[PDB]
Amino acid sequence: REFGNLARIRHVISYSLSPFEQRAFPSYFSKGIPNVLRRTRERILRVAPPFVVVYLIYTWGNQEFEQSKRKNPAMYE
Amino acid sequence: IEKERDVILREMQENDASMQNVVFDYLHATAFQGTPLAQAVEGPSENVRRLSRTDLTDYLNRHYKAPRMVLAAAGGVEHQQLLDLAQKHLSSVSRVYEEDAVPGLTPCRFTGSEIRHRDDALPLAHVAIAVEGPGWANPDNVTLQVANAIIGHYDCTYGG
Repeated sequence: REFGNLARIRHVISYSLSPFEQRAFPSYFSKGIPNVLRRTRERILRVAPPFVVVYLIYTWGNQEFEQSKRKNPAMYE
Repeated sequence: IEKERDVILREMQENDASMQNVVFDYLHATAFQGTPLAQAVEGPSENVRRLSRTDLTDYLNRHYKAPRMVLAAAGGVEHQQLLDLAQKHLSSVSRVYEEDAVPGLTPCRFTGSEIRHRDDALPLAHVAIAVEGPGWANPDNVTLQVANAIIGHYDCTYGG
């Protein structure tokens, strides 16, 4: 339940420093930009095609609604 | 050299069998990392395996100079006799670095840090928490020893 009897971990060594001794933003841009680009490249082909077909359906529906509100020139008489 | 290489290998195995020495070595490593105080007295097993007689003789001819040696005697010893015997035997021990390059003892950077060797099969847990001390030459060692005497020591053997 609490800390102490959660998991069984053996032979694992963890290394940590002080927050007051290490930087809060260590290479925030020079490493942040490639990481964000890599994450976007990894998960861009699962979200963008549904959102683009949403955009296409939205434009098609608005356009054909405007065309349905348009006057058909078949009723000249 | 080879027989003792096996001997230190066995003794390091028995040393990691002991548990508080492991924690003191870990505390020294994580408190003085990047500095010559991180490494233990025994050194790593790969160094134990690869260093040879030439490196030992270089260490002997570098760090065993006369100005770094104290012949200390205590008990039923006469100072004049000790001085005469030192002049007889310990005279001109090395006195020469053979390269005119005296090694300087640079300060060691203390970094606040944390090392965890989790192994849940062990029966008890050893935890050491320390901060940076003043050093030998500081007069605050007396006050810090008074504080350490106030906090103290305890084990299950005590009948207090």
